[PDB]
Amino acid sequence: YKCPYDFFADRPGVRQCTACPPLDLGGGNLVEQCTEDLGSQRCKPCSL
Amino acid sequence: PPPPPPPPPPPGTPDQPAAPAAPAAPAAPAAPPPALPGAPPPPPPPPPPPPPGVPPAAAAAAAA
Repeated sequence: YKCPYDFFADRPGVRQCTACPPLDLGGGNLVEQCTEDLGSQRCKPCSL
Repeated sequence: PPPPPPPPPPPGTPDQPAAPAAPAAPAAPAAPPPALPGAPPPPPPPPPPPPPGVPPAAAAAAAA
C-alpha cells in the first residue's frame, strides 16, 4: 500500500509507515512536518 | 555717477553619489538531502527433514 498522506517510509521492504517527525530548527522550536503527495518517503515542514 | 551692479549666482550644487547595486542573488543552490542508508540481509534457510525408518526383518523359521 502507498503510505498515507502524513506518513513516510524509506527502507524498501517495510511493515508499517512511520509518522512524520517534527523538525527542530533550533532550541525548543518544533515545526510539524507533513508530506505533500500520498506515497512519499520524505517529510517537508507542512507550513510551506 | 551711479553704483555698479550685483554679481551673478553660483551654479547648482553637485548630485549625490550613485548607489551601488544589489546582491548576486542566492548562495549555492539546493543542497542534496542526506542518504536513505541501510538495507538489511536475508534470514538463513530452514533445515532438511529426516529419512524414513528401517523395515522389520520378518523371518524366524519354518519349524519342519
